[PDB]
Amino acid sequence: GRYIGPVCRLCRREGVKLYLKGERCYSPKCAMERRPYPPGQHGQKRARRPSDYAVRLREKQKLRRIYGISERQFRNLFEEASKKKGVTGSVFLGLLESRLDNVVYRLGFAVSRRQARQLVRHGHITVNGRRVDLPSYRVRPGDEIAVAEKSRNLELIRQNLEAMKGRKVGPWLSLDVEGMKGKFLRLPDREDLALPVNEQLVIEFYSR
Amino acid sequence: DFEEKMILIRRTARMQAGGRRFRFGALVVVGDRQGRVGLGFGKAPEVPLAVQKAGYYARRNMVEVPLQNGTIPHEIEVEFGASKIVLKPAAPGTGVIAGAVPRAILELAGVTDILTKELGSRNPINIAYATMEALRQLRTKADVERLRKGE
Amino acid sequence: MLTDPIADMLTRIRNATRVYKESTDVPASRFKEEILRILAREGFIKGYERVDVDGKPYLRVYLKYGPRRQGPDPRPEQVIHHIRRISKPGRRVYVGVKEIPRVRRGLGIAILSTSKGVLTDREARKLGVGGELICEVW
Amino acid sequence: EITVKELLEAGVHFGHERKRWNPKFARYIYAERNGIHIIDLQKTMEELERTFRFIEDLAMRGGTILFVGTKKQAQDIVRMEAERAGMPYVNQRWLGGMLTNFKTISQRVHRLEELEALFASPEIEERPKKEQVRLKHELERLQKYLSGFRLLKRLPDAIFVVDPTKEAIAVREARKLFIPVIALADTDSDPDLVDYIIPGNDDAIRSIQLILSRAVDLIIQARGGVVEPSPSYALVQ
RNA sequence: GCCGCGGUAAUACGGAGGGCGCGAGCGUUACCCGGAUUCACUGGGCGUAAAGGGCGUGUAGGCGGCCUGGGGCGUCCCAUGUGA
RNA sequence: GGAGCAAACCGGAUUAGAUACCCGGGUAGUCCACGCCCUAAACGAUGCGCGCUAGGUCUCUGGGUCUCCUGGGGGCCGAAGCUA
RNA sequence: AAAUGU
Ligand SMILES: [Mg+2]
Ligand SMILES: [Mg+2]
Ligand SMILES: [Mg+2]
Ligand SMILES: [Mg+2]
Ligand SMILES: [Mg+2]
Ligand SMILES: [Mg+2]
Ligand SMILES: [Mg+2]
Ligand SMILES: [Mg+2]
Ligand SMILES: [Mg+2]
Ligand SMILES: [Mg+2]
Ligand SMILES: [Mg+2]
Ligand SMILES: [Mg+2]
Ligand SMILES: [Mg+2]
Ligand SMILES: [Mg+2]
Ligand SMILES: [Mg+2]
Ligand SMILES: [Mg+2]
Ligand SMILES: [Mg+2]
Ligand SMILES: [Mg+2]
Ligand SMILES: [Mg+2]
Ligand SMILES: [Mg+2]
Ligand SMILES: [Mg+2]
Ligand SMILES: [Mg+2]
Ligand SMILES: [Mg+2]
Ligand SMILES: [Mg+2]
Ligand SMILES: [Mg+2]
Ligand SMILES: [Mg+2]
Ligand SMILES: [Mg+2]
Ligand SMILES: [Mg+2]
Ligand SMILES: [Mg+2]
Ligand SMILES: [Mg+2]
Ligand SMILES: [Mg+2]
Ligand SMILES: [Mg+2]
Ligand SMILES: [Mg+2]
Ligand SMILES: [Mg+2]
Ligand SMILES: [Mg+2]
Ligand SMILES: [Mg+2]
Ligand SMILES: [Mg+2]
Ligand SMILES: [Zn+2]
Repeated sequence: GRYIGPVCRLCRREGVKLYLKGERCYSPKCAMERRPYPPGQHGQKRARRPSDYAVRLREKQKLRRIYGISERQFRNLFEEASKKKGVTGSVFLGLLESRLDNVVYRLGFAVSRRQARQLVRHGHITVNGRRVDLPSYRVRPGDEIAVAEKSRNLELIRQNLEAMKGRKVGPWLSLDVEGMKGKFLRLPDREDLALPVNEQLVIEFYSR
Repeated sequence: DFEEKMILIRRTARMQAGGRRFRFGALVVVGDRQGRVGLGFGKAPEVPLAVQKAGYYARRNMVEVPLQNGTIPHEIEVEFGASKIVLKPAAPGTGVIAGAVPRAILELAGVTDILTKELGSRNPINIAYATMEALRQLRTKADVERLRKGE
Repeated sequence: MLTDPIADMLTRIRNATRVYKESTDVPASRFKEEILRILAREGFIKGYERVDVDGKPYLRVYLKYGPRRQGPDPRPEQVIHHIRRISKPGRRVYVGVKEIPRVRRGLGIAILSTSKGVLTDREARKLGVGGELICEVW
Repeated sequence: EITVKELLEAGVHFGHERKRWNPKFARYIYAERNGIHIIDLQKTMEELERTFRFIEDLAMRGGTILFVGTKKQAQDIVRMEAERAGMPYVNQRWLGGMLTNFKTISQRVHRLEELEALFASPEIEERPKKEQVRLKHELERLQKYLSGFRLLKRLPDAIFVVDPTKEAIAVREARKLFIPVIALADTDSDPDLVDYIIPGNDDAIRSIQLILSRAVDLIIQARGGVVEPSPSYALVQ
């Protein structure tokens, strides 16, 4: 199944923090803070100039490693995107973001997408009143994601739900913090998040 | 200001009585990503001086690159020696579909959406020198009527 | 003999242009005519004049160019950057009104013989015809 | 006035060459008599008319013109002129790079000036008899190839040629640098590579001295004072 | 897989540590298309790189100059059926 | 038919050897008629015909109001252009 | 007269 194990090695290697843990990857020490250099014996050594391929490679993984999914599931979406209308590329992020488990991270019901997933998988999450246990669900506008009844309580939700009081959730997002529910509003334009990534290259990569 | 970029370094070697002496060659692109690109070729006893004088030589053969939002006004194909480059426009959200030599130019002239092929001798040097000559022969619907007139 | 006269015309021009001359004389036809015409109507040429030479009719075709550029080789840009026969006696090219060129993205112009005559890509599309593609020019 | 009419064109300034010619020299040709090609002067002046219409505007805004001519037919004529116009010139023999590598050759006139700083300076005697002549020998050559080039401290904005055939080197150097090219040319060379032309005998002092002497007068007449007729018809003829 | 690595200091063998890449999959072999514009209609060549017939005459065949008619075969348009 | 020449053949030299090179000999063949064979660096290593695109010089051969012009050949250098 | 060199 998914990637499991050493994560903080990945806020690094890619050479850029990508907030993959809970509070740690947000706390003074995200595998990069202390050691902002690539993993393994050859860490504190001077890099040689990457290949153009290498450059494109690292950029893709980064993005995937951010959303944290199989190369299987990942590329389908690219080709799907690659097939569609006009920009037929940048739209990609929209398809990535429509993932249930992705959304739940943004909706602050959890902090790691990894934590998000275990919820959806354990089916602590519902959509439009439906017990939905599938982290791949491409959600759409006006769909509603809320905690189920057997789990409205649960220590893990409350604090995770609470700490959200502070920030303006995504333009495409909305949250009844007390009501434990959110609405997918719209398709996040490229504007709506300057990811640390240059998606232009992922395209360039996948056209091998 | 400008945006340098080498796409080629190489080590030639003449020969002398006892041993072979060397020289290094460097091909640098220099752009603005706004429609201005240049290209010169550096040859010097050691590496960086060439690279340096490449970028010197580069900022000469500059070129109006009359974009039409991240693309070219029309399709062009040019032949340099026995090397051949095909330039084809593209609707936005396409990509810069090119080898490593020409994409290391079209980007620095702007161009976010273009289709390309190399044909004949894929030698980078003579390929580079070609592509420039393609841009230099780009003409705009504006550029044309200036000619298809009277007096 | 001349297997193809139309090609010979185009080729005569292309030869003349590359040395930047005033005029270019070429044997006459009512079909070579309404083929030129466009080249004035689209302003690829100044124009022509039906004349006679040594008792025999020709069509002095007057060449446009551009600005005396500067730098080494001050020779001006051409008006006619490119021109080549398409349909030939060795292989005749016919097209439906759909299957019709977008020469140099609108900047270029095809020339075709049709059920209404020497149209262009633009025209033949709008009249809704298509026919024997003679040549492409830009 | 400012100008000259075809009655003055009676020296040689009609043509003198033929068959040793470039056919580019069409239009500015009249007919072939005595085998020699002859060129109409209606156009010669018409060109001068056009040509001078670019010289004055250039001169009267205080530009600079470099003078080139290595023909023994036109050596000294230009020297006087460009001195009589206080302008730089190349009488002697032309050097590659001079414009395209201007910056580099320019450091050689400094040495000339740097040398001249040792004529009566307090170190001449204080440098041995041996070297004393060597530098003086190094001097006398330096001045020869840099006299009319010692003037100017930056590339001009036009250059005047007595025969663009020969100084095509210079013409190429100039042309590569968007530098306006003007020339007295006969059937020898050829137009196109010229921006402003004096189609006439580019040999036989008459045409040269005629058009060259008068050319200078045009400059002053846009700088201040066309003083007495400069030397000419001395041993000249 | 090709270019090639091993001759007492091997990032190329063998193990180890570490790293890259996929993940209930990862490799390999065989085969088809791509890249190959390397059968080239789109879209190539034949002086010295492989390629002009040793040279004529000529059958079928391919191709054909300038003008005006008739025919409308090709070609072009429209409509319609068919194209499961 | 056969003078001269000359594969093969013999001899003299050279050489380690010399079935070669150089030398003295020498038969087919070389020449004629008739009939076969059909190869080649059979080369401009460039197929044929027509049209178009600067000139300079040397020459062979026609015609011209014989400078010069023009026609058809045989070479050189060369505009533009082509070419690795 | 005058050969050869994992
Ligand atoms: Mg698309
Ligand atoms: Mg080629
Ligand atoms: Mg190849
Ligand atoms: Mg290669
Ligand atoms: Mg050991
Ligand atoms: Mg060892
Ligand atoms: Mg070793
Ligand atoms: Mg290996
Ligand atoms: Mg190993
Ligand atoms: Mg290990
Ligand atoms: Mg390992
Ligand atoms: Mg073909
Ligand atoms: Mg080929
Ligand atoms: Mg051929
Ligand atoms: Mg061979
Ligand atoms: Mg061969
Ligand atoms: Mg042959
Ligand atoms: Mg044959
Ligand atoms: Mg045969
Ligand atoms: Mg026949
Ligand atoms: Mg027929
Ligand atoms: Mg016919
Ligand atoms: Mg149908
Ligand atoms: Mg004998
Ligand atoms: Mg013997
Ligand atoms: Mg013996
Ligand atoms: Mg023995
Ligand atoms: Mg013998
Ligand atoms: Mg052969
Ligand atoms: Mg031939
Ligand atoms: Mg044949
Ligand atoms: Mg004859
Ligand atoms: Mg005669
Ligand atoms: Mg001839
Ligand atoms: Mg030649
Ligand atoms: Mg030339
Ligand atoms: Mg042996
Ligand atoms: Zn971390």
